[PDB]
Amino acid sequence: MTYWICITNRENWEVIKRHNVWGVPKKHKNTLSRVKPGDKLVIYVRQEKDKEGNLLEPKIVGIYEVTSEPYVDFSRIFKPGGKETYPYRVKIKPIKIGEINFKPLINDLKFIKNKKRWSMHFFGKAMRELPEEDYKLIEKLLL
Repeated sequence: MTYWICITNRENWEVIKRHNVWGVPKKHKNTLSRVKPGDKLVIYVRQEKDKEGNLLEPKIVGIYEVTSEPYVDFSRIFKPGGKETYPYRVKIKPIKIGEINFKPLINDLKFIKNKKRWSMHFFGKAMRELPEEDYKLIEKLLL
């Protein structure tokens, strides 16, 4: 199987949790075409800020397992000035739900070569593969 880290935000994480669906835009459809049942997904929410202006640092909020083959569905379950529906999807099921800050893990993460400019490894990506080592590290801290 393959391990993945999916990049979303807090508003969408709620939808993901309620609908058991992971979706991506057309640009990233090729990456999704590689996803298979049994693959594991690490859910990551990017850095944001509440309505009061306070900074909400990035963090991992859960681990899911893929249960379906990739398919297309334009239903409007997600929330984006744009109207992205994230039509390319795979069904999923939760394995573990809990949050841990992401930054403290940067140094120990293999897939992150450039620690100073780690954003480089997330830039313009919906999801990316995770070496097994990285997954296990995250799985433990999330048990």
